[PDB]
Amino acid sequence: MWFEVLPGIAVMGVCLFIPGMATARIHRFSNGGKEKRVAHYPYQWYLMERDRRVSGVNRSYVSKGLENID
Amino acid sequence: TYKYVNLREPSMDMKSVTDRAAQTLLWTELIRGLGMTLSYLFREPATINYPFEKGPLSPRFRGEHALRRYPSGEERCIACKLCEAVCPAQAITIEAEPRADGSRRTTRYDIDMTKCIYCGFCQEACPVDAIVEGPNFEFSTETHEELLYNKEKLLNNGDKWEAEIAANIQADYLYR
Amino acid sequence: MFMINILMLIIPILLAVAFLTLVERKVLGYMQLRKGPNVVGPYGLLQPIADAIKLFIKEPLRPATSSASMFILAPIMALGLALTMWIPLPMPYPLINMNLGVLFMLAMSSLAVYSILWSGWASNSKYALIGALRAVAQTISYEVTLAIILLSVLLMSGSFTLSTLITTQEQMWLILPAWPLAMMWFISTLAETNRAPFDLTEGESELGFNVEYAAGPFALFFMAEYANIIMMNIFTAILFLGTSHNPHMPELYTINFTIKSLLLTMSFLWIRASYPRFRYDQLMHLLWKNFLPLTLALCMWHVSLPILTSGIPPQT
Amino acid sequence: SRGEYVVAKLDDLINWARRSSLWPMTFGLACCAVEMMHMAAPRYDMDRFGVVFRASPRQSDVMIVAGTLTNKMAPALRKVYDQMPEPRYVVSMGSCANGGGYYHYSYSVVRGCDRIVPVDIYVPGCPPTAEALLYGILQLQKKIKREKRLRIWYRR
Amino acid sequence: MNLMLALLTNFTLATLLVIIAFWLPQLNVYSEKTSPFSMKFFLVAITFLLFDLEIALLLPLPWASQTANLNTMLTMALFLIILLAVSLAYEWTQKGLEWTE
Amino acid sequence: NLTLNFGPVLRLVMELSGEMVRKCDPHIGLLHRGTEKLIEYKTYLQALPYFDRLDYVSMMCNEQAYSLAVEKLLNIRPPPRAQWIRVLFGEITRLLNHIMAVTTHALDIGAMTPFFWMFEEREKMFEFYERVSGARMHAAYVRPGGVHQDLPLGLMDDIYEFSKNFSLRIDELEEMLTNNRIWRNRTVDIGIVTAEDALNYGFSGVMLRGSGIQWDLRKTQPYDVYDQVEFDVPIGSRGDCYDRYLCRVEEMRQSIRIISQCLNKMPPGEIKVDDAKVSPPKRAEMKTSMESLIHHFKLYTEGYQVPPGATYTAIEAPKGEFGVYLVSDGSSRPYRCKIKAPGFAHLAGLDKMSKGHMLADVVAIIGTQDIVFGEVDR
Amino acid sequence: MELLQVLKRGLQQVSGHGGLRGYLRVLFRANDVRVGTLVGEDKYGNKYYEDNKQFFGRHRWVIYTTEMNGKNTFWDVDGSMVPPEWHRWLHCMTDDP
Ligand SMILES: CCCCCCCCCCCCCCCCCC(=O)OC[C@H](COP(=O)([O-])OCC[N+](C)(C)C)OC(=O)CCCCCCCCCCCCCCCCC
Ligand code: SF4
Ligand code: SF4
Ligand code: SF4
Repeated sequence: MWFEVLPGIAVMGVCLFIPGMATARIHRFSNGGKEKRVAHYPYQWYLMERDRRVSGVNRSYVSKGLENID
Repeated sequence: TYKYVNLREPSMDMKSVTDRAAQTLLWTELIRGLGMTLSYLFREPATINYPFEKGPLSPRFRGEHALRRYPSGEERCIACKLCEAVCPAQAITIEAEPRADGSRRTTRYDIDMTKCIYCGFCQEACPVDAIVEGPNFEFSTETHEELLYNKEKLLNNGDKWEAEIAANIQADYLYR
Repeated sequence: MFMINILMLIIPILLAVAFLTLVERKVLGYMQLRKGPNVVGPYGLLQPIADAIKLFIKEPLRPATSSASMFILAPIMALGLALTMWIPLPMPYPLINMNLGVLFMLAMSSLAVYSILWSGWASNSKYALIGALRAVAQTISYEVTLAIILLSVLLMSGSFTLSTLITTQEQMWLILPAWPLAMMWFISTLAETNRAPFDLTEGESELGFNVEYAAGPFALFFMAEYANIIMMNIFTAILFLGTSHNPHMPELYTINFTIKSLLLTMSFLWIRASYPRFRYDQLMHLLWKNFLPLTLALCMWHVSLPILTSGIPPQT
Repeated sequence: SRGEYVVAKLDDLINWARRSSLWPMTFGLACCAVEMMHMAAPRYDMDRFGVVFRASPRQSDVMIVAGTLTNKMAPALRKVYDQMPEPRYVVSMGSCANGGGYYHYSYSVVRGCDRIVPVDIYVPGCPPTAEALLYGILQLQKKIKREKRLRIWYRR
Repeated sequence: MNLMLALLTNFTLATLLVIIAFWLPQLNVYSEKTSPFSMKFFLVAITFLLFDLEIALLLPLPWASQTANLNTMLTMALFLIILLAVSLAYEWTQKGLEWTE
Repeated sequence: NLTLNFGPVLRLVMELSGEMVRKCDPHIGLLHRGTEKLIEYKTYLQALPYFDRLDYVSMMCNEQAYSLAVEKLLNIRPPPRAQWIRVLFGEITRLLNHIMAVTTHALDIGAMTPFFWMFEEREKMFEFYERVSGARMHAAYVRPGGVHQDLPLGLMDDIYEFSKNFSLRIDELEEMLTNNRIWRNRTVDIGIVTAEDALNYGFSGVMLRGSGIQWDLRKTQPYDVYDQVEFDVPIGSRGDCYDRYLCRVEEMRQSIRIISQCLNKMPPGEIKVDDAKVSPPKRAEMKTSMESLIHHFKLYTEGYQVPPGATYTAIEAPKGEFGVYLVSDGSSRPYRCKIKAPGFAHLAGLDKMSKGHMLADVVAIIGTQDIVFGEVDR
Repeated sequence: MELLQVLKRGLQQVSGHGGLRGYLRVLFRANDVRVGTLVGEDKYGNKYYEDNKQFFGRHRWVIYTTEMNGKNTFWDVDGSMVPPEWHRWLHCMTDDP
């Protein structure tokens, strides 16, 4: 019957699902549980590089807040 | 009597002209075609599960040739060569001689299954129902020689399929 | 971790292409009142694997090519570019977040024409070269409308960033304000990928350029061709059927986005089973005399519409 | 694991791949092509066994000689057999291809396509039913299943 | 760097598949087998090139709408598209978009 | 001009001035088998199967043409029930041909799906063939003097059930083709044939009626019981491939109309001429009567003698006028048997119909002529 | 409603074949998991089923034996293994098994 086509579509659906899921999960793993920072314009990159210097460790995704101010 | 297939005049009123303009720009008749293929997607396919299911046949089916016997085991063929004379492809070669007990029997009965056209004229011309076309249609070989049948092969086919050949003849001899 | 991401994209793309062949043979089968592959594995699930193994252990013809350097370059270019058009796709997060991602996909798609033209030379047959030329004319002609249609849609988006199309469609699908462009974008994707009713290469009794290839190299062109069908239909969903993106549940986007791309991919099989084939001059007159006049007019209407409605999108 | 065991398994894998993906090129010459088209029709649907409906001569794995082969046509049949990548099998469908058939004694007929090309399976009938042809194809799969190329290579 | 890795990976994989596609079957040892310019096609390619050059001038339209000179910008945007339409109209009426000899 | 020896059972030697076609030279004989010469060595009964294999999509129509020719020379008349079966299976066979003609024509130009739908209907008409004769295609059922066997009990019910649902099958074919613009672009104004040229070039069948010529041998020179059934003859107005396509679709509809009447008006009685010097006796009486056994023996060894004479007998076969010029010398074996295939004259006109069209149109023109090379080559 | 009864028919196919193991056996041998009415078994082990709610052609089928004449036919089933007595019934040449 027609529903015997679903097994092929489900496999194709799972295959098309891994690239989206994998990329989203790797970004959060590589960026401390946050989304990867987007720098399309120089201003965004300037802030991101500044975060690298302000974080201590040379990581832009390690954010420092009020506890870092005297 | 006759009828015209393509002799219509398209109405040129504004509504009809706009109906054709919508058909041209909105692809109405093309989507109507997608509807028909969509419906077939949800019908039950007509495919059967061969070899576990087989296509329907009838008692008259003209399959593999075979030689039959009487209920006593005596061969029906008495070497009359009517099948040989009628065979349009000249696929039958027969030789005969008086048997040891004096009966009229064949010492050769070959059907070249690669000259045969499976016409059935042999089973029609036989006066003793000796040569028949049985119901088997699955006997493809791996070599050309295996399709040159002799008397031993044809008799074996009769002994093999006599259970089904007799029932087919019983169900059709009244139409003959 | 980035290298793992690349392979997490490349392998599923090929696997999806492997099982799009099974889906196409079964969706075509049921639309034709039959089943399609259901013997090789449960419901034909192992059919793509059998075909793949069989092709790669069959002797390749490899005739006396004119060059033998364009004979290897062509399949490499075809499959290299097909995989390269996925790296900017947001699903919802791109592998590579390009600012001009939309323009990058147009550029790579235009380079794919060289695969047809290089394999036509390597064929060494004059007739095989004529078929390649007709395929190039069809491909370049129908990417004129892709560029202008894409430009018209971006005037409602505001940039060439692919991930901005997600924001642009956060209240409504772009299929609504731009369904006329959607109709002409969908058909241009069919013509770009040489899909029916625009498949003259496979349109026996008239013409394929990739005919001297067989077994393995043939499978490389086939994988590239079927990888672009998925990619084009993924692009269509992003461009006209945007999916809402919740940053805390990114898998919801992927599930919804995946379903839309499958339905559009199956529409390609739906169309192939329903219509006859265009003549070569008829699909040229479809582009030059029907699509192009409308695409130019709609482009003017879409440059001016945001201005007169005070609805110009943000530059960033 | 012994070498005779690895080679035995590799034979099954390649044998399974080849018999599960038999793409035929059909020489539809005469009436037997109509029965060949009925094997592709919904009733039997050759495509569900992995047998694609129509395949180009440079992608095909088996040639089905379906119809009378005349002298005028014999050179072009050999020309297509020689251009078919290996492994390549040939199936003779019907009496005309088998041994000449109704036209065995004609001045213009090749008395069997097996004097022009090697043949692997003979399907008898005039025409063989769509089911009798499907039996031949399934019989070719079993023939391919018995091949022992790798095992024979390992014993050279 | 990420982009360079992606490009290198895609084409490296494409190359490896091609080489092992021309030689994997050669693991098997099969028996040795032995043994007009058309002016209309050229016109299509040239027309595409010229139409493709006028697209190049239209691509920056999304950025052009951000100016404070919308009256000037909209006037020239419609000028380029209209002349692109006049180019099509000329070939159309001169039998340039035809395939019958 | 570029020359293309396309080659293979059709070889076209064409010279092209770009996209256009300037000269088309069909090369035939790739399926020439000497059918006409072999028949001279066969008795009149042995030669009958040769006519199933000429136009192998319209088997029983070919058998009927040869049966009428021999009966005319024999000066006998098949019984009325045999003539209703021959008309009944004459029109079932027209459906088999037109399904093949319309759907392979559509298959060649890209439309692949209607082929499968209508071949499930062909697979059910092949069961009617196999139930009356035991063969799906080559029945050898229609013979001089009538038919071979009476219809099996329960057959006409199944034909009624089949004919009841078939009009919907055609309607689905037309939902895919008739109004489809892509299909109208491939056929409208393609292969236009003027009425005067069609007559001079020896055309027949839909090739004439598609150009407005009102001619159909079933109505002008009726045979069997075709003057006792009401049906209409489709007539085109433009002479293009689209008009011929519509004609073939409408004939499939008028065939269901004739079939509906053959079932209702099927009479009783014997099914082969009650003249044992032409038709073989019943088997039961062959095994009890001396005269019946002698005639069975002679009819199957020597055959019947046909009085001397020559006739040209033609019928409205699905592909056009199919006829035989049959010469009898007075013996049991025909002296000469020329077969007039409708597709032989149609193909000879491919060079004219294709003048001024593109290469892809030659595929559409060949489909519209409905060419099967079994009858062209013979 | 009918939606829920469809999923129940699928489940009872597993029970109608004798558990999961039997269900998978007929899925990998016969590529079909319908449940029919056992009409009989021949001397070689072939089992013949029927179901008259299926359309003509699919209302009679044979599940071939796993061993015939000393040959292992678990995977290598052949259409010629049906004996003549069951050949006539399985091909709808008669109504009587
Ligand atoms: C208030 C201001 C509003 C301004 C905007 C106003 C817009 C008003 C509407 C304008 C008309 C709409 C234009 C639509 C495009 C028309 C293209 C055209 O020219 O058609 C004629 C063309 C050809 O027309 P023709 O061949 O019949 O004739 C042309 C003209 N003559 C007669 C002179 C030759 O039709 C086609 O394009 C054929 C399509 C090929 C087959 C494709 C199958 C389609 C299957 C359905 C797919 C559905 C799309 C799904 C999209 C999903 C995407 C997510
Ligand atoms: S079926 Fe016909 S051709 Fe075949 S052996 Fe019998 S009589 Fe001869
Ligand atoms: S098989 Fe029958 S017809 Fe032939 S020789 Fe024997 S008895 Fe005579
Ligand atoms: S074997 Fe029979 S069906 Fe096949 S081509 Fe010859 S005569 Fe025709």
